[PDB]
Amino acid sequence: CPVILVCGSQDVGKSTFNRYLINHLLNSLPCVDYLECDLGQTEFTPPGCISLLNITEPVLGPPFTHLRTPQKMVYYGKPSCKNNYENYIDIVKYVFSAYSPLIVNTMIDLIRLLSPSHVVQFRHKLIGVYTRESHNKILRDLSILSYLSQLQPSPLHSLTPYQVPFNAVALRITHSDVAPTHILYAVNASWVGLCKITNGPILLAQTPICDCLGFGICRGIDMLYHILTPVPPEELRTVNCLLVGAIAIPHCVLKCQR
Amino acid sequence: CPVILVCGSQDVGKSTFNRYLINHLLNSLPCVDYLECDLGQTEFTPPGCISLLNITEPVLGPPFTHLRTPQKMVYYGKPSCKNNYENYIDIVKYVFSAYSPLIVNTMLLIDLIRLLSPSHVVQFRGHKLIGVYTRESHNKILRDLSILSYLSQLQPSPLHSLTPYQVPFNAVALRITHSDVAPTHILYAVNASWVGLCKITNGPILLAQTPICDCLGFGICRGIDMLYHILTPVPPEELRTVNCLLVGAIAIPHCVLKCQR
Amino acid sequence: SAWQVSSEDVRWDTFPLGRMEDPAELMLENYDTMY
Amino acid sequence: SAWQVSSEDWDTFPLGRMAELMLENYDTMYL
Amino acid sequence: GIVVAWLSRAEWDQVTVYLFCDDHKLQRYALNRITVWRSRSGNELPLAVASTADLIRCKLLDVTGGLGTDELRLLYGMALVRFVNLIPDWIVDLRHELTHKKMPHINDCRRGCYFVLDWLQKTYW
Amino acid sequence: IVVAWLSRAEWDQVTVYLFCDDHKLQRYALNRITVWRSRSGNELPLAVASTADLIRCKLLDVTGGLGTDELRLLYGMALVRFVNLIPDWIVDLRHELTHKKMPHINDCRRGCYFVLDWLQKTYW
Repeated sequence: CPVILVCGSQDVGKSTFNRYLINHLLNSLPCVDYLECDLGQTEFTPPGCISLLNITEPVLGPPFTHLRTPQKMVYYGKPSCKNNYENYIDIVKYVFSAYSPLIVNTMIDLIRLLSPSHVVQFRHKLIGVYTRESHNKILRDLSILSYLSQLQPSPLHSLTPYQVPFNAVALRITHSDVAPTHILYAVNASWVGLCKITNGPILLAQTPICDCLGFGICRGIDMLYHILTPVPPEELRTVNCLLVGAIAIPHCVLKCQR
Repeated sequence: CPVILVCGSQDVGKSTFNRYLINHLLNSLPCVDYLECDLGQTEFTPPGCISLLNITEPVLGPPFTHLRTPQKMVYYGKPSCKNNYENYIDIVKYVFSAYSPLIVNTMLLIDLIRLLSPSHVVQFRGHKLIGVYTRESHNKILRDLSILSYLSQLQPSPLHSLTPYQVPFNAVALRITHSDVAPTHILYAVNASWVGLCKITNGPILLAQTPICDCLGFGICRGIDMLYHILTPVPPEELRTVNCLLVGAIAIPHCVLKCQR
Repeated sequence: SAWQVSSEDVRWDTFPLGRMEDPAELMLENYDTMY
Repeated sequence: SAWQVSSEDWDTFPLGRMAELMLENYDTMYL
Repeated sequence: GIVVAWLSRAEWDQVTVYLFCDDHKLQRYALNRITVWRSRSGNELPLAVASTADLIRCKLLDVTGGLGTDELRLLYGMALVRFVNLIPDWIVDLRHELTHKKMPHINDCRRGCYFVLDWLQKTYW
Repeated sequence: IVVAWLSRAEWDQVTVYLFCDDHKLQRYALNRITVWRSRSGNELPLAVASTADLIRCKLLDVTGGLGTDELRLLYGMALVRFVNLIPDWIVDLRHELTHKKMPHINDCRRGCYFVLDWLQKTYW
């Protein structure tokens, strides 16, 4: 089970290579493992997540059609890290410690640190195989709309949400400095990640490296977290924290409904 | 009392006009009054002082020879304001409140004409204007020569050999004008310095705001071992009224602190 | 743990996606803190 | 008050030498 | 329709009124309500709003006396330089004297900041 | 020659104590340079002013000082003044500081103690 890596720049065909390679491998081998280091071009997840996905069914379309449940998941929050290249590389270890042939998608340390056996490039066995902003944002807000499509059997505000008092779920606002008193407005009508780790706020102090289990939307808080979840009801009980990141509900959800 | 005022720029001869006008007036009139608004070209005072001086004897030489006791005196500290034209103007009224014909020397300009009710606008470059028409090393020697002339009143003797006075650290207040010195480390700014013996147990008794006091003289604090050993040429009768020291942007001439014999 | 399914509530029908106007409805002066 | 004319010793030590006078307590006067 | 960081016009007005009507406690209630609109846009605020918030962050420390004059002048100078660079000769030359020459007097930058805060009262807010 | 320091117990104790942190020996030796301002009228050499500012920033940053937005205000001004008065890792930071978006707090919390090491061997 050699570990396969991918190293490429913009417009080289690496995602299509991953799709084609998984499709070819699914004929002979029964299962294949997938590790995603991309944060803005995630395939099986909503944007901003680092995950070790698993494939048992072939991939025959765009990334917003084959959403699966990651084996291991971390909700970084940001679609791309450009100033803190010591936490994403630190998150990778927490995600990598769950590893069937493995495909590693990437955006010297990355080539190392994983004990790989293949460094396929599509631009340690060198192979190579030598082969916009407004359009890359539509597919990032289209995978989120695909995660919310699991709530349909119904208007998005019409479904019955869950409830939790302000003493059973903690709250953290990643990638911001929100004043502790004025924090219920940064989480009201937002897009929170239902991660896992009376009175009012239960705020944390540091950003934890948790295991995200799903994604939910808060709809309102009157002085009860009315949290709408597409997560299966069996998995809601383990949810005990909320982490807001640089990923909000698509404006079409919040805009004019019918 | 036709108050006279002077206005001019650098090198126009304004300084060599009060020497001549007062000389001419001293023949007829018995006494003449003088108000000094200059801070770096003071005539009868060490630099940095705003004073209302008095003349009963003619002026026949450079400013470092006519050192006389001002009638009123304020120790600003810096021989140029150039940043705070709301305190030098405020000091002038305090000096003017002790007001014989009066000559006013000047280094703002419009306000300097007002606030005094003048009767003359002599220029030498009531608004009766008679404005007839007529560097950093030479102007810094004549400022230390005047200070060395104030310290020459201690001679009957080496400058460190004269017996100084002393006052414990509880009877004289201390203020460091024109600086921000940490309160704990304040006794090093007053050691071997040039302080103005102004008037207004635990070591420091420092103030909090700069007062508009009436300076009475200048002294030297030779040392403070943990007593204010003040070497002062002020007459001993006037020392008793001294209760405040104000350090400003005027230090001892380096020749005084340098090698003594 | 405490995760109520909201078995009986009726309000959400028209547009309560953020209207559940005085800027003090969810105002706060006290907050806990974990570590 | 009054100023006491010194009767101690001045010729020997120079102007300045009479961290030794370090301080931690200071009074404060308000005008 | 549009999506905005402010919930209703009562939040776009309470901040607009409380930011300049100081009271020493209404400019801090409405100073912590703009660190929330940073979260509503990921981590970003308009340049004008950031400058307006910075210039009152500076004010709420020279009124109280947070630290010394040397350290309190560092906030004022940085804020004014960021204001001028991003958004008469009395103000324009102040940034040059701040960055390239001797440290300006504290009252100079105090008056400059107090004046420039009036620029944002009529132009943006 | 007249100097602002009385002897070598003020030109060396301050030199040693400015960089040996102890959280209380750079505060004793930071208030002993506000005294050399009085002894020079109101002026300090540009290098000494920059060095004092860069530790004024630190002693508030290490203790806790104020919020992050109000701590890169000291750091940014100090670094910009230091660069202007006294490569590309530290020389290009001023452009992001004054002309573009606010640099991350860790960028300052690395550049400041980088430049503080530059004055340890060149001047002090």
